[PDB]
Amino acid sequence: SRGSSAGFDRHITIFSPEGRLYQVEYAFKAINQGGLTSVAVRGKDAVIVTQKKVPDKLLDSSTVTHLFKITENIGCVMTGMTADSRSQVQRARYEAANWKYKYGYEIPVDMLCKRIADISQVYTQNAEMRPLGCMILIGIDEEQGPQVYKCDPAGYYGFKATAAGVKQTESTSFLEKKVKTVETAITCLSTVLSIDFKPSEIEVGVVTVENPKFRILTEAEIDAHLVALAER
Amino acid sequence: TGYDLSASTFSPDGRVFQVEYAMKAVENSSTAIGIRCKDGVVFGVEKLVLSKLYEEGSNKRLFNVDRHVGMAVAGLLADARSLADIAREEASNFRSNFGYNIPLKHLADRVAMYVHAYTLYSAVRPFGCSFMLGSYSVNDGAQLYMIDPSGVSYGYWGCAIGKARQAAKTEIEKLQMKEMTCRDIVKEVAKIIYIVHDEVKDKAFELELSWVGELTNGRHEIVPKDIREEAEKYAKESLK
Amino acid sequence: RGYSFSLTTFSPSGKLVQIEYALAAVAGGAPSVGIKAANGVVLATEKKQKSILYDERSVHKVEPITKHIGLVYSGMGPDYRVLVHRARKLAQQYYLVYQEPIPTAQLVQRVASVMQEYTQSGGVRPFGVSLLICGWNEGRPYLFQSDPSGAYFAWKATAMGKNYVNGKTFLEKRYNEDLELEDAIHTAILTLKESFEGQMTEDNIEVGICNEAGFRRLTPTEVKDYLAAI
Amino acid sequence: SRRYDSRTTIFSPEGRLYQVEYAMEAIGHAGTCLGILANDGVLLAAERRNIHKLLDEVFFSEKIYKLNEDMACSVAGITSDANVLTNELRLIAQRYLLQYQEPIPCEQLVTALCDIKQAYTQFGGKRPFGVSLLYIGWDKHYGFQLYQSDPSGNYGGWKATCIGNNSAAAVSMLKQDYKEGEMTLKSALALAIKVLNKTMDVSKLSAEKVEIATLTRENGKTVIRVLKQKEVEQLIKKHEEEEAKAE
Amino acid sequence: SYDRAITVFSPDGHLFQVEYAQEAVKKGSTAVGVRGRDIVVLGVEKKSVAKLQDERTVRKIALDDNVCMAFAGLTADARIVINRARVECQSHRLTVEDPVTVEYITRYIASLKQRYTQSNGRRPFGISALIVGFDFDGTPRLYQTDPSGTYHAWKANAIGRGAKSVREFLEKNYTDEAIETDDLTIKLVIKALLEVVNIELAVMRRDQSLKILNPEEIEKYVAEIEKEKEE
Amino acid sequence: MEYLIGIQGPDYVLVASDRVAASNIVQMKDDHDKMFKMSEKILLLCVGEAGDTVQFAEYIQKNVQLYKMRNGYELSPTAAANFTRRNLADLRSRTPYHVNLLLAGYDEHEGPALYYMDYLAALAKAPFAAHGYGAFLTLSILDRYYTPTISRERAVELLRKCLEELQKRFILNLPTFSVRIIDKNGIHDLDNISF
Amino acid sequence: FRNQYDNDVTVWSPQGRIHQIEYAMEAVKQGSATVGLKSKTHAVLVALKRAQSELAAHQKKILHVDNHIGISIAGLTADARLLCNFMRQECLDSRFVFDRPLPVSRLVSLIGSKTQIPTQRYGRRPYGVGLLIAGYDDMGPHIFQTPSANYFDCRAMSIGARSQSARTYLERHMSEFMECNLNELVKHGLRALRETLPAEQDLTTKNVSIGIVGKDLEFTIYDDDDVSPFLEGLEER
Amino acid sequence: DRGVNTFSPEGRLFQVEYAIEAIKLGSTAIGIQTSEGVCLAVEKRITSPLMEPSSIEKIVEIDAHIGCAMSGLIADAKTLIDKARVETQNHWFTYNETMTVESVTQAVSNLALQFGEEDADPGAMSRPFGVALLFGGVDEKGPQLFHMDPSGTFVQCDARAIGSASEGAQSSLQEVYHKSMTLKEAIKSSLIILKQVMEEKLNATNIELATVQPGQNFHMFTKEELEEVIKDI
Repeated sequence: SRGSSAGFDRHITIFSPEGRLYQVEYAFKAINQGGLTSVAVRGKDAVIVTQKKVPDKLLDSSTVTHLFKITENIGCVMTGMTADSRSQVQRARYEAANWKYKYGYEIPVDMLCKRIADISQVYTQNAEMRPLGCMILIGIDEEQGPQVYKCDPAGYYGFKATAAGVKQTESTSFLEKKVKTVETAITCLSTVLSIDFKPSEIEVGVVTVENPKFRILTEAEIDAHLVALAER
Repeated sequence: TGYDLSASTFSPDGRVFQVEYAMKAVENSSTAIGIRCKDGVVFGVEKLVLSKLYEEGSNKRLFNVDRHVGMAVAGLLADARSLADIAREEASNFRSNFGYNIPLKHLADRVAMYVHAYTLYSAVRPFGCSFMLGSYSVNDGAQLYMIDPSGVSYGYWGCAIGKARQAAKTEIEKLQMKEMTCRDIVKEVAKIIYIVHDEVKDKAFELELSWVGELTNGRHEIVPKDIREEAEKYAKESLK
Repeated sequence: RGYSFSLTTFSPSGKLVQIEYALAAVAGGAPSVGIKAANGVVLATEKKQKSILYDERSVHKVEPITKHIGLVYSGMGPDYRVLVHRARKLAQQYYLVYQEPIPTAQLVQRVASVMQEYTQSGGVRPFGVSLLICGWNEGRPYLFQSDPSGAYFAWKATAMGKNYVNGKTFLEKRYNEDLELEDAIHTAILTLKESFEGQMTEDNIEVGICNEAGFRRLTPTEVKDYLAAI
Repeated sequence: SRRYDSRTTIFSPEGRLYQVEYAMEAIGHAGTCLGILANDGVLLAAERRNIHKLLDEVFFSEKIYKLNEDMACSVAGITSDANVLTNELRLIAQRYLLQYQEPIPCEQLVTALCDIKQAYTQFGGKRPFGVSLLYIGWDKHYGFQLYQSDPSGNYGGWKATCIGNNSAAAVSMLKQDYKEGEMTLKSALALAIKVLNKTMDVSKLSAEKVEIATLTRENGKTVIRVLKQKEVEQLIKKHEEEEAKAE
Repeated sequence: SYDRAITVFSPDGHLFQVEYAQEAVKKGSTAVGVRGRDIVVLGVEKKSVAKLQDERTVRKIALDDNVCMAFAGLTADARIVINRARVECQSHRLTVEDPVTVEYITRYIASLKQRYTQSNGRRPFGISALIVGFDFDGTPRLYQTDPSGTYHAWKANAIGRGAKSVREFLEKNYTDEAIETDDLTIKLVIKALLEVVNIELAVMRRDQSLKILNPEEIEKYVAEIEKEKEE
Repeated sequence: MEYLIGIQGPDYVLVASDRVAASNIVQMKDDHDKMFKMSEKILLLCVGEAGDTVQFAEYIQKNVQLYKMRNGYELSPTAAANFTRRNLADLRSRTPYHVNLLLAGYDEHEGPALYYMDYLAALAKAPFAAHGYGAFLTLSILDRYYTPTISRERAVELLRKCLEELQKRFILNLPTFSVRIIDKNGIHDLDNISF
Repeated sequence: FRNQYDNDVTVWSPQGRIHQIEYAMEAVKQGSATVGLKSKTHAVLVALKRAQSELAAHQKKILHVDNHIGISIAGLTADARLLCNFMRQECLDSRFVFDRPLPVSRLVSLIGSKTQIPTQRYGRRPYGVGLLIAGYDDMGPHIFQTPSANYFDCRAMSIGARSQSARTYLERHMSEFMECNLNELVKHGLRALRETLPAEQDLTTKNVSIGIVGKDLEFTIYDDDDVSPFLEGLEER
Repeated sequence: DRGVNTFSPEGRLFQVEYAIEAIKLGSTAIGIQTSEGVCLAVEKRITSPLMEPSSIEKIVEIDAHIGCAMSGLIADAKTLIDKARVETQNHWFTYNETMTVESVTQAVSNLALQFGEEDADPGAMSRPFGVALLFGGVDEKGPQLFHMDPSGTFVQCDARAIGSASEGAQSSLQEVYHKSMTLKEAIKSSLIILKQVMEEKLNATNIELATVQPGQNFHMFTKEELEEVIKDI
């Protein structure tokens, strides 16, 4: 034990002699193979921010995005493999519009992340498919204000401040040290990477109590907050 | 290795090897480039003919997937005809339901999901082909989208797919595509195809070219014969 | 679509070795303790939660099924939420058929069959949870325990998860039948204290009770009140 | 998909079905359960596997399952497989009582369940059920009966037999002492605890370690009852007495 | 569903599961039926006698009013095949307004054993069959089927464990002098099974609606042949 | 319209049926047997809409014979009558069977049993029963003279009075009548009553 | 290896190849060779016939598909007969709906669509057959070649075992074929197949089959007696 | 393990080759085409005198004008001959004439390579039919002989040997054959070559033979009719 394996328990989602699921453990490494980091935090009025990697310069930067609009009031940031990320965004859009059509009101944030987690659980049980290696959710609740939710490939999921990707643990430790609104996010992202980014390098989305719509900021607005940081 | 017999199995370091082996199968096949410009999209494909017994028109790598959308492919071409028929059915269903021509962003993200749907299951294999989509309309401008067999789709100013992708991408990067007319873009496209060509291995090839833009009022058409032949002439005299 | 063959197969000594691996997956989970008192049932569990950033009101481990039936688990979280959704679906099909709150033995006899099907169906692994199901009907409290095999027992006091054997010995010591519900909570917190490893709060345990009044989770103020003198 | 296929439903190099034999070896560790056919009834005598702890004892039986008004059964093997099959047996017996408006003959239920257990050993690619079931029941055709079933789908009629732990040694004791056509209920209850006193190696016999249930006919109605705590308590001391008089 | 191929060809023309199905035949109980000209007498061996047994439920020997049969191998497969044959026989009685011939149900059982040697995900049956019966014209019949699905008619035979030696015995002993009467046919049956073996026996006479023995008679026959095989 | 009559005695049941098959002004069979043998102790009398009768009767008959093959013993008349009732009741379906039925049976333990059944499959056990428009003319005589302890000669005499009432008053030509009796010795065929 | 990548069509080998697809082309590289070619007016097929035993007569290597299309086989014969019934059904559905025979260029793309689908799904095998398809429609005569689901438009083409010499002969003489008449056209293909034979065997009335379709001549298989004028001829080897 | 649809590096399906290996264990069949009809002879290979020889049938009636020989695993030829008979009776039902033998052999050889484990209409075939057949009959084209194998590849014949002793009997059938041979002479030489290859001793009890004529129907020989030609030995 602690490193035992019998047969095909390294090739499909069956139990090890210890009680671990190895493919679901290996699915977290696919998030780090993406080579990215995102930061999300909420205040009393929630924000997500992630890097933009643009290496080729043949890319149309209007189409490279890791911030997605789920419905009018809920947005999300993905992290990991790109096609699986677009798959779970399609699935979250379909479950949110399905909830609205069945039940007559806009879907809660926690009832979206519980639904995506109950979808993602099925691939860690049936043997014939692989788990999707890729999501942080933000939206304004009613009796709770801003919400931050994080689902993972194992199917778990609620947060005040979090991070995902390659610098998950260090930015998590930084936010743990600090918490004991956008400026906290952009300092947390700039600290662990030590890049001190350009406005073409990060994208920020805000959801507010004044504007409950998910809103994706323009370049000059992120440049204004970067230069507000730059004078400290 | 034991971890690469199935697309439904992660390796211990977090890689899916059947997809990353299919992206080696893409860069076995010949060069296809596409350049988006100010007012339209131009496609260019190095079409090998393996034996001169073969008629003209065999093994076309430029497909029409809607009347305003074209497509250029690379890789195992038998899969590429299947993805051409998926894109044709998807654009047909969008015209039938919603009453107008399908936006290229939505078409790329339907066909990217159909490509991605095979990189999850042990009961299928991932497609062995990458492909591009180009379109033009008065309301949307010109757009160029590229899909690799992992399912990943982005919008491009200029792209090169196939076995000579990097030497072609550095050469497309040298150009000012953003401000030129398409009749001035075909000459570069034809330049770069003959530049990156391997002449000592896998001889006897043909040039295949098509554009979509304002000069064809959004209809996707092949390049006419004299324009293609004078592009071949300009590129051969540039080749020395 | 799905495979059609089993992955849970008989070893030469006659053991379904996948079930005996899933029970080790249960044994590594968060500790959970349920005691049947004289006037009701207590359920209490350790929340294995640190890195304070976690908003503790977003997830509940003690999740009710009907107005007097609840659950708790030890093992894998998302399988437990699968069983909560299936158990609520079965209890409401019972309420559609008979117009009655489901007897607590009947919810166990249906949820245990649902856990059984995955040790024999095609291409699925067994569940990784052992449940504790409490219920009050016919003026009498019930406590059950289900397994990943699908076998189920009836207990008066039991423990599951990490250090469950010493938890069972500690519940062997303190238990007598006449114990009231508040004394059952007071023994349950002392039982979870045995392997908590550091400074229990109102945020890192979750206690639910069932009585004549129904099933309810205790608010953090009430569990913080009970942690006084504990 | 062919790397992972376990092939539970194929033959051996010798013509054996290994999962059926491994199921039988799983039964070989199960609880000792015997049943004795007498003149005026049948009993079942078992080992309780809820070997005591803080257990609750909420049901009237652990391993005895009423199947209809006229039959009962015991199980031994996996508990969870046994719950599924004894859920199935009730549906079979009530489909018959639905269709013909008379209670089912005792052999039809056993051959139906052995058809179901035989089907999973041949095709479908599942694992087979690892349970033995002892079958008691009364009907108007042959009266009090007994059966024994296995995972392979076999069945036979018996007047005394035993399954579970140390089953062959228990039937070895059962051969020498059975009085064919002369056994009453009282002598059978004496005889069953006589064997169970010598097949149980753990914690020499106490109040529980057993369920004992008799099937009798009373005023034209079939009565199946499990003996309560006082009556089992008496039968066992009150007959270590008979073992003390043996010198 | 489950649709792998279980029975596949080996490198030299041997359906492995058909060989192993005949292995499952080879460890079953040995059975004989011997045809006289106005009777057919069946003899099957017992397994593990167990004097606590209720003999009524362990009988190995009526598909219709006119036809019974013998088997060897896995007992549940045999009971399955009998329950297939009985419903086919009564459907035949439904459609033709005549009782069955023995060839119709023997061909049906012979094809039933082959269809499960070629279907997806089904293993072969592990049983052989010897079938008896009486036709409308009074012609007595004994056939054989085996797990490959090949079927033949026979005068007397044996299937199962040690069936080769019992077939050697019946080849030498099958004379008109051995089967004049019903009694000497029954004698010959117990003589042929007593080479290895305690046996069950039943008799089927013309329009007589099969009657089973009565081991008191069998004990007389086995003592009468046993003292002869001692002297 | 076809005629049925059955009388249940102390240890016997006496049934009779008309022996006519008609086709819209003419009769096409004058030796028509409406009694189908189910087993050794049970007959089912079958009349009604043509085609439905024989198909339903033979479908029940092969399942009764099949039960005897699977089990080695016969259905009780209660079990076979409830089986026939269940199969006729499963009516609201795409296959309605407009059949009118009498079942007569003898059991070892319960004795003689007679069951009445209409096309609704309403099952009613009766000491005597009859179908057809001819039933309306002879259930009155059966109410007049039947006692529970009628011996079988008074039963054939009362049956002869009933069939003479069919001859005198009933408008359809019903000249020849087949009769059978069931008791502990199996089925017995009796002599045809003719006019 | 060799061994765990040759067992499924749905496994990419790490060079970017599929070994079960390339092994299916060995089934067309072993078969009895066949030669196809066309003029501006005619399309002709020339095929060796495999008769199994000298008393067994000759395997049909040219199959009727409609009045206007015939095909040739090289490899797994029953897969080609499956594909013949497919093409029969497609031309009949086009006649039943649109009342004109389906164009050959669309029909061979439908075959390329049909053979592609088992080359991707688990548990299936590629069709182990290569075809030469000879047809006549509005666009004139056609010679096509189809295992790996590709399909080729050809001026003159030869598939099968030892076919490289026949392809070199057709590369030598394809510049004549457009203006040859019907008689010379089949003679070139007879010499092209005669390149493929061993040195001792000759083209006889029994082991060479011919199919011919033209502007007003419906498709016909030329066998034992019908091959004799086209055999004579002939420039000796 | 590997699939039933796995290509070898030679381009042959493994199961298709191994069914041809199961051909070479069967009872050897001899069928010869003449202008007066076709004669077919198969050896019964009686294994025990307790066996009834008449109940073994390895030459079958297909219709009033078509015979058929078989070799190998006769239980496969059960479903093949029954589908052949259903096809001939459907042709009589539909077209009110006799079905020609070529279309019959094409219909039967379609059932070869209708096998596989993924398309799987409910419980159809999982392995190739390991039986090779000889179809002899008469139609409007006259007397004909066809040959079929587990590859589903069907072809015309003038005479053919299938099975375990197929090899030398094919060369001997090359020896005796000429197109002007009569039916009775073909019966004679077919029993000559069968008696050359039989391990057992030939009489009317261990062979079957039948003829089909343009004049008369398919006629299975009785024991005395077998004995009459067998007296010539």
